[PDB]
Amino acid sequence: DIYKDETLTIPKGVTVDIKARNVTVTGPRGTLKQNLRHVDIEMKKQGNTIKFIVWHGSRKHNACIRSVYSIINNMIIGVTQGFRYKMRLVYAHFPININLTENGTVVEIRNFLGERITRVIKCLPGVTVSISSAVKDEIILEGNSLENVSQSAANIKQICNVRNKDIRKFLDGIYVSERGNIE
Amino acid sequence: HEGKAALFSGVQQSLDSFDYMWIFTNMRNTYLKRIRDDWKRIFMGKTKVMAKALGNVSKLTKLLHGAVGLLFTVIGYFESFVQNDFARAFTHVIPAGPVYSRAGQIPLTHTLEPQVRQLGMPTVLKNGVVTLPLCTEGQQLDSRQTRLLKLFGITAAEFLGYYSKKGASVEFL
Amino acid sequence: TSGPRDNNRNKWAKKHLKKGKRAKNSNFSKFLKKK
Amino acid sequence: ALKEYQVVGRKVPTEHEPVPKLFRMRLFAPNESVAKSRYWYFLKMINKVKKATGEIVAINEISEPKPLKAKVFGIWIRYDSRSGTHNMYKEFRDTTRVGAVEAMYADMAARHRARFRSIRILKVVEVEKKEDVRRNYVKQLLNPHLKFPLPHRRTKKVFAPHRPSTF
Amino acid sequence: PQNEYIEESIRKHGRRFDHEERKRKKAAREAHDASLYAQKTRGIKAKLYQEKRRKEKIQMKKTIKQHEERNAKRMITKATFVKYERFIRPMALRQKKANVTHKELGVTMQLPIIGVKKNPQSPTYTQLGVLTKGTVIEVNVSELGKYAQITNNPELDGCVNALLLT
Amino acid sequence: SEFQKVVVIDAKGHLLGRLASVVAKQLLGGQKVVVVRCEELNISGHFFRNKLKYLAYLRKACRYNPSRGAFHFRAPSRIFQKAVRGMLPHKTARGQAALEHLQAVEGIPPPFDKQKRVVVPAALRVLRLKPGRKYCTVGRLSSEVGWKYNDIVAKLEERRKVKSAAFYQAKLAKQKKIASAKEASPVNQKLSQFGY
Amino acid sequence: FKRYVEVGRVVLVTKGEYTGKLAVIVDIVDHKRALIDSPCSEFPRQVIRYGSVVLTHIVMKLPRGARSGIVAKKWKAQDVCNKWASSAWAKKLEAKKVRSQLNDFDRFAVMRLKKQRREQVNVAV
RNA sequence: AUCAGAAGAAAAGGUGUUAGUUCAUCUAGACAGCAGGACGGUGGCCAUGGAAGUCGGAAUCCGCUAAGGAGUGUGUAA
RNA sequence: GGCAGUCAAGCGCGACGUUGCUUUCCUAUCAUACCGAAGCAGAAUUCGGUAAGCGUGGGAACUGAUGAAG
Repeated sequence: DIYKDETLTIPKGVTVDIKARNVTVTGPRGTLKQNLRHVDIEMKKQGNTIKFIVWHGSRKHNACIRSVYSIINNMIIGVTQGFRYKMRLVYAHFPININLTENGTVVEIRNFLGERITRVIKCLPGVTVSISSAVKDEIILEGNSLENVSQSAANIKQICNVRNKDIRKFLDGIYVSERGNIE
Repeated sequence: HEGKAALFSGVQQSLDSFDYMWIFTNMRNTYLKRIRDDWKRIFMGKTKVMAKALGNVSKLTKLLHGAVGLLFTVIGYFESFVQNDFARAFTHVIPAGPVYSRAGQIPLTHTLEPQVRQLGMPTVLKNGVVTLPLCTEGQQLDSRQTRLLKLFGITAAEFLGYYSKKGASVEFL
Repeated sequence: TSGPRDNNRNKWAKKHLKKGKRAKNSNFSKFLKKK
Repeated sequence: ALKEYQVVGRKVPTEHEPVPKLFRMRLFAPNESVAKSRYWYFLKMINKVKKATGEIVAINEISEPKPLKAKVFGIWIRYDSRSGTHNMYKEFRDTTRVGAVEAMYADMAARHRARFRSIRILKVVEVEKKEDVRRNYVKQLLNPHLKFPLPHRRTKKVFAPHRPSTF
Repeated sequence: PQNEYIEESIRKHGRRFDHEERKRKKAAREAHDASLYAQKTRGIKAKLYQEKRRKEKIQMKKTIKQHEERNAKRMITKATFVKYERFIRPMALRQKKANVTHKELGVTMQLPIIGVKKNPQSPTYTQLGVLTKGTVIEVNVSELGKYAQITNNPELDGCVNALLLT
Repeated sequence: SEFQKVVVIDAKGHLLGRLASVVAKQLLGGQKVVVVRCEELNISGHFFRNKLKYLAYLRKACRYNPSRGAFHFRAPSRIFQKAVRGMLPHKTARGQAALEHLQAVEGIPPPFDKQKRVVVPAALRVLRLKPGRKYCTVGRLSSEVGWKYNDIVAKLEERRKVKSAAFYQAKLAKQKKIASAKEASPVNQKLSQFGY
Repeated sequence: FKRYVEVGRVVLVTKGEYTGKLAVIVDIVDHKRALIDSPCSEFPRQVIRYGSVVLTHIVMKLPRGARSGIVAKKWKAQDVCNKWASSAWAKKLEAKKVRSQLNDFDRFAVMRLKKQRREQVNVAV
């Protein structure tokens, strides 16, 4: 074909700007900046919407068109509604210690199966994690950038990752159950 | 195509039915068959599909949408009797801790090993015993609540013209 | 044990160097810089 | 370049056959000495009249009556493969039947690496209706609201002073 | 360790907090994992993986056909059988029994060689009674005397796989 | 159309194997070529494309006195200087006399900061390469193989730009005065009919 | 700002025998060829490719595939000529065509011109 | 192309790619995506400690419909 | 793995199937590092993968010591 267009309506967020080849997406919760070098695609603004166009190309570039459409929409969800995820811990005999430091950025984790290894989980830039108080053994992490938020908890899931034991009997550990917006 | 043609041919004969001029959800398939059992039937197919085959019929084709069907058993039973059933996707409350499938009405089947894992809600199954609002009135029917109300005891669903042969007066009442 | 480029012997050392020797070295060069 | 040639011919008449039949071909040839050589090729495989029997009577060029009007050509090709079995139907959008078969050869030279004698074109018809065009990309250069930026831009004398605009 | 005295105990002890989400995602990832496993694999191990893949493709095609139908020095260096003996035949090289497969019965059964009727190589080979393909050999047919032609080359194979001439 | 006694070719945005062939002929032509910002050259193919094509060249040494083997140079300047060394008959007397006319350096030294920097329109990346292609930057590449001077030049070049930017505004403010004085000379507007 | 290939888009033949003549596109036939015409009768209607033409920013309203007189009829009404000349693009390219018919003595008279012009550096000090 | 490119292996594999050939349906609503229905004889007979469709062996019949497989696996000792 | 038989992808054979007996170098890891899978509670063990760096399956002028000179 000669055209491949997909447009998403811009919400009431503060900025849907794409100037200078960068995604400076600012909303009501805050401002987010991201590099727009995923692929040379036509980001065109039309009033209250931003149109993504891939004109006169093949599928190898056209398949990446929907990714930026999702990535901007993912940034739009963080700019407008944000992201708030809750991770649930499981303790059977030795409770796993957890200490939020640097406004919840430096997560001092210990006593995973009673181990003396000091597990320091440094949060990604722009995300704040906290121990949820409603449900025990629950950690609530929220932020604007969902990609940095999701990768941090996955890193937290990879922090106290069980090894050198049978996964069946040894089953208590760190898990993620709630993954949703901040609004 | 043939299946749609089979429903259009049957509806054509249902349009040529004797009387009772019937034009008639969240209930089960047994409820329709029981209604077919209480009828000397349960055959809807696709909405407006027969209208596409049929083509005051022009005004009736405009109103041809939704769940309708020709049958001959009636009018009082349709107006008064409405079958209670679980709805599709009141303020049902989630009982914390050890819960029962009857929402406390059991004078408590808490041994739901596979269903608790299939639920995904925040309920810890400590020592094999599950321990943690199911719904809210005035809000939309949540599918997760609909999955919860399927396990719960919430039957919150109560499941207009006479197209006569000589009259053919499809009233809008 | 471990090897030369072993991260296992180096990842815990960086956390071990946060406490222990680093502050004592800062306490060592403070009096050394004193005239 | 190419030039489409109308060719007709027959065999030598005998006492048994006082009037031989006449056979017309519309084929393509960069000059006329290859037309009257390709003509005896097709007619030998179909009518079995050899070169030592037949004779050639008339060669003429067919200039395109409307070279200024855009058209779309459906192209029937019998392609002689390494197994020697391919009937092919392909569409090209351009102005002239001379110009289509050049592009037909070029594409056929790329994807299927066909030579001169490996191709015997079967029939060329100016397809006209929009509902019969069976190609997605040919269809899209035919919608009234078409548009595109320029591709393959590049706007001696080495050592340019400033940066090219490339816009 | 498993189902006996572990599984029901695990039921009272609970499973992993994400035992189901990990399997389904891995199940969905397998549909794309087989392509790179077929692309990036090289060597004899790739062909071994392709051997089962070609078998699986053949197995599925036969199942698809069935489901559609369901929907509807002077020495003898060759093997022998046992002046005029100029060559030397080894005791290990000499063969006395042969896997005789009957033509009509199709019974591949090990039977002894009653004799060597004719060797197609040379009369001296027939005099020596060497084992070779296509040679006529006397075989006892009482437990089935009959002749047979060797359908397999016992030299490269090592076993006298012969078919009955009758 | 240039026969300068010295040319300075700023190399940001060029290709390696196409500039090294343009330059190699102008060296034999008699010019005196200086290639600045050699660190920001480009090569077709993604980051690992030339990376194993040069990590392979590191596996290639002599097997007699291995201090006599191939000298795998790691600087971004000598990466391209190697490229102009096989393009010339460097085993003759006209090759090794041509090579001393080429000065290939990284960054921009002050002896060439204050001079014109021509570019080659036949070797540029934004022209010769299809949009949305894989390309690697030499100075970003050779750092990963041993050229340990990346963080200094990226710091140094940043200072030169803002100084050159300050140079430009004073130059830009200069011709805005003559922009007025050009039309203020009345002879321009009635005697522009000689084309000017 | 980005310019496109339309129907009725004004272009400029940059590589050909009609190099520099303002022509207008008529019908788009492919991704590399097109239908192009100009009211100047010395420019016959023909199929220019995009490798030897340069777009122009000025666009003009025209249905598909008009005949040449109607191209001239729409050209004269929507006055593309002298609308092109208003631009600074035309000023250089036209002056390129005057500064190349300059003989020796006229290219010597411009020497006098810029000598009458150089001493005008008397400015607000 | 993570050294692509400037006969010996070769049968075959790719959720590799571009062009095509033959088939079907398709605003009587494509595919997908989601809501809901997805039933009664019946827990058919053997099979067994425990088999209700899903340890399992021949059938595997049916009333009902737009639909339900003595059942598609998950799953429970069932 | 070979012989005999039944099929049957397809173009008289036919594939996967079914029936009869018989110094140094190099990874292709032997341990150490790291993981994956397994009735893997733990220990211990098996299989598989990266991995030849170092240890414990194969291949076969060079280093010193002065020295002029932009």
